[PDB]
Amino acid sequence: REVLQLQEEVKNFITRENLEARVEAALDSRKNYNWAITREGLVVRPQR
Amino acid sequence: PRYELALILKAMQRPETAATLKRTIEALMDRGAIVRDLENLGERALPYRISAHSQQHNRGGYFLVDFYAPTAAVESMVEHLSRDIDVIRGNIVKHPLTQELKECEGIVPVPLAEKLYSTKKR
Amino acid sequence: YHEDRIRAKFYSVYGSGQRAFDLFNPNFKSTCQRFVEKYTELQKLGETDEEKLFVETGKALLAEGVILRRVG
Amino acid sequence: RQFSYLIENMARDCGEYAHTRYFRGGMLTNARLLFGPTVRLPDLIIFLHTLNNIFEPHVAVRDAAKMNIPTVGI
Amino acid sequence: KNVLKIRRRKMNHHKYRKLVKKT
Amino acid sequence: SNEDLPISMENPYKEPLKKCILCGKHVDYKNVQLLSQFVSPFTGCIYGRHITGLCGKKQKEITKAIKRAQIMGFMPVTYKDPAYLKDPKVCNIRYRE
Amino acid sequence: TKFSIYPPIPGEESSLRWAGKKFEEIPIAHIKASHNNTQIQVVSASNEPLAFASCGTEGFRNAKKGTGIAAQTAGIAAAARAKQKGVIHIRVVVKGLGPGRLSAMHGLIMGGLEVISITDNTPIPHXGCRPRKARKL
Amino acid sequence: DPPPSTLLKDYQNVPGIEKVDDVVKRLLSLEMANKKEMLKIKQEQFMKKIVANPEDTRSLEARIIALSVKIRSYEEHLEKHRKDKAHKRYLLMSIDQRKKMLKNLRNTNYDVFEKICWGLGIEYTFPP
Amino acid sequence: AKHLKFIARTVMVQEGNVESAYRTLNRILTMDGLIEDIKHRRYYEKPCRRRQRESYERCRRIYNMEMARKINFLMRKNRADPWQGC
RNA sequence: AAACUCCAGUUGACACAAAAUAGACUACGAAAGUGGCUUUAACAUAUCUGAACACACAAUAGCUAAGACCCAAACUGGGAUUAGAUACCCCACUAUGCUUAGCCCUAAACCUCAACAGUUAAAUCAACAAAACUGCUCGCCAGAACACUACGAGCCACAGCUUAAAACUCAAAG
Ligand code: FES
Ligand SMILES: [K+]
Ligand SMILES: [Mg+2]
Ligand SMILES: [Mg+2]
Ligand SMILES: [Mg+2]
Ligand SMILES: [Mg+2]
Ligand SMILES: [Mg+2]
Ligand SMILES: [Mg+2]
Ligand SMILES: [Mg+2]
Ligand SMILES: [Mg+2]
Ligand SMILES: [Mg+2]
Ligand SMILES: [Mg+2]
Ligand SMILES: [Mg+2]
Ligand SMILES: [Mg+2]
Ligand SMILES: [Mg+2]
Ligand SMILES: [Mg+2]
Ligand SMILES: [Mg+2]
Ligand SMILES: [Mg+2]
Ligand SMILES: [Mg+2]
Repeated sequence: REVLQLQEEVKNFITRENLEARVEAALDSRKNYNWAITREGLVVRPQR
Repeated sequence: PRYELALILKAMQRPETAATLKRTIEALMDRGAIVRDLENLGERALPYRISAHSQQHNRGGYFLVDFYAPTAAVESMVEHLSRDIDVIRGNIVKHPLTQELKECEGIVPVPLAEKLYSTKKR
Repeated sequence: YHEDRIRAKFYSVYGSGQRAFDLFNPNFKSTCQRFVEKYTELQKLGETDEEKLFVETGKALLAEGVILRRVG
Repeated sequence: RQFSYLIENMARDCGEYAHTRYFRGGMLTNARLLFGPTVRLPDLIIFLHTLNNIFEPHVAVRDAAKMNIPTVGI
Repeated sequence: KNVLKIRRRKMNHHKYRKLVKKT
Repeated sequence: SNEDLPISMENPYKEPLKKCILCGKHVDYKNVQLLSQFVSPFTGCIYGRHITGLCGKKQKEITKAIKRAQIMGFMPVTYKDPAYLKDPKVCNIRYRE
Repeated sequence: TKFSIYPPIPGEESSLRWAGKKFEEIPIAHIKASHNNTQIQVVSASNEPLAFASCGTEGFRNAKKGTGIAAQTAGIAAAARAKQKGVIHIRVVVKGLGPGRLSAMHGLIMGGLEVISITDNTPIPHXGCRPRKARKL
Repeated sequence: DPPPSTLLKDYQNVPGIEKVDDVVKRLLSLEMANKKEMLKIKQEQFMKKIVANPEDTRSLEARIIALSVKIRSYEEHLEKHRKDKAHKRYLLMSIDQRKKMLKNLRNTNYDVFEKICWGLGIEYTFPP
Repeated sequence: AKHLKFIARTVMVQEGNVESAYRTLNRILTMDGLIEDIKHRRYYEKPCRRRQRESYERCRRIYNMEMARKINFLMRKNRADPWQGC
């Protein structure tokens, strides 16, 4: 099952052919790893 | 194995930032790497003043690069980053998602230690 | 005892009701104890599962006029 | 101290004795000196509380076994 | 525990290291 | 014999073990907003497990992540980032009074 | 609004203005509270020396410099040389745990200067250089 | 030394891995693994080559093979780290513990003692 | 040096009350440990001596934290004698 | 007091040195020992005990050779104290502490409590300390001092380490 899941993801990996395209797309999006927590153990992601 | 390259580029325009990313990713493939993704964390202000290549930086762009590569390719890649002037700071760490977290049951209370001293009348 | 599992769940689902215990009175029956008698009596019928048997017990008390306010 | 009054009354009603106060050293082992040489010590001691106020055995439990007096205790 | 048995050995070693330096 | 005798059984009323706020969650060195919740607003000093309230296994993860983010250029050392000063307080420490 | 003990951040605009000036434009009073002396130096936001005073420059010598009287006397002399240049509000920056750590701050108030903030810049190394050996006195 | 293209011990057995992408076969090989995955394969070869029942690993024979693969690992680590005194003690103890295994094996089953000495290239030397 | 200035160990004065601010500042440094750390860093504390002090400070905390737990547990019996006279 | 006064303070640039908080945690390693970050390699044995005929390690100090040098610092010098002060206090600076390549192989190297297995009952138990015991094995000790010494032997050790006595003396030592 792990091999099958891996065989699907490999399609999305960057390659020398699509390297330039992926770079431009990355410069347009943003990934946010920031999130706080309360005393009740509840995640609070920022509204941005 | 699977690694993650925390890259801090210099505050540059889009044309120059794309040439550095491509220049940096082509170096990984030349060393036997298999790039997987390119995440952008956005341009922010550095927590402290960083000095690199005779330049005092106050801002930089944060980018992540998840990839697969052999163990011998890490040390050869750490040298390449040092030479690149556009890169303020770059470090490689083992990807945090390849470290399974053992399930936790809860906090176990610890009772006070007993029988530390003889039960004699001092 | 076997009925301690029942009491533990009642207190978790409902908890001690407005009715206050009277420990002086030897032949005193609390709301939870009343719930145990019905829960066990329905067990004699033949039901072999806790979830359904537990749910049916609460309904019987509500029919008898007992007040069962769940913690929720 | 909560039951000192109740016990002192019972002893008086049943024509018996009570000692609910601080037990001075030698009431039993050195009685003849405290009271007199012709004193008569108890033949039976009844402990309604075998502990003192510091959660330790009453000294009379040990002093009674020295004087060969049988004890009854709760 | 006292160090009276250590003080005897302390002077013995000191005088011996001082005698070797002299001879 | 008699049926009223007790039985050999485990405690039914026993309560589940308590958990830290971070139990079952992944601590990553890039989440500076979470890591700043366990440092002094004034000195940047890391708090202890008697202030954070975390367990031993998770207090070690926050520490290793803070020390890694500080030297990588993600988090400051001497002070807490002012941007995260208005975040929920989870630490049991009161300075002003 | 409420009051906060956290200073305004230059990146973020604030509503706290002292005599029509921002928190950043306020001059700074650097105090160096040592065990045997106490130096005071006032500067502007652009790092321009305005006034300098110390327990030694005021006449105190040897052990008499490590007291609160000489520190206060030095704070009054530094607040009288800076008040002639148009200084009213200052930001204090103490460095050291010497005797004249607080007494020097009083002399600044007794010279017509108002303290809006207090900053501690005491140098603590994270390890650093090995200090001198412990004394037997 | 197993080639780098060799698949991992776990993934070689699963069905359907014969026909997959080349990139997926390069991620499941020894090239993208650490040093401890190549040693799991070196041990597998010796068992099939030498031991009658590869599946049984608690037998005295397998323990010798498992330990002889560790000894070779320490010699490759000491050829680059000469001043690592810790791993130099694990080597000298592992060589002494294998000799104690070969002694008990030569005393019980001499037929297999010759097979292991030949397969692994070991020469039992009587102590002085 | 490389960090921003006037953001660390900085306290603002309320209504020109310098004393109350200084007490607050001196209380933040004390709770964080800087004050004591600065006093021990005046002279070099050798490892052997620093290991003797940490062990001393840790055994004192235990004792001081258990006695206080017993004082707050017995403070309930500080009331008047209910059986006055027996 | 001397010293310094091409000194001090603010700001900026700026390490072959040392590694706040976390740590009120008690983990790793045979011990020594190990508490900044990342990566690579990696932490013996499916019964135990077992080498003072061997092998491999072993804090600090120190020797040899070549480098580095912020700070600290034996030695030395100066100032002061003192009856004197070859010390305690102050200043300055050197070997040295660091790196690389070799040697040296010691410690209150002490948690002064050996390894494996097992027990909590009986006489629990001189005292103190960190409760009292069983089985098995190895190592070690037999009054004090002479003696961490002499001779002999071994060692990259040459004012050294290891092993280690005797004569005379005492009726105590502990
Ligand atoms: S309690 Fe489960 S992780 Fe802290
Ligand atoms: K010791
Ligand atoms: Mg003593
Ligand atoms: Mg002598
Ligand atoms: Mg052995
Ligand atoms: Mg030995
Ligand atoms: Mg050594
Ligand atoms: Mg050296
Ligand atoms: Mg110096
Ligand atoms: Mg002199
Ligand atoms: Mg030098
Ligand atoms: Mg040294
Ligand atoms: Mg030691
Ligand atoms: Mg010993
Ligand atoms: Mg042994
Ligand atoms: Mg003798
Ligand atoms: Mg010696
Ligand atoms: Mg000798
Ligand atoms: Mg000789």
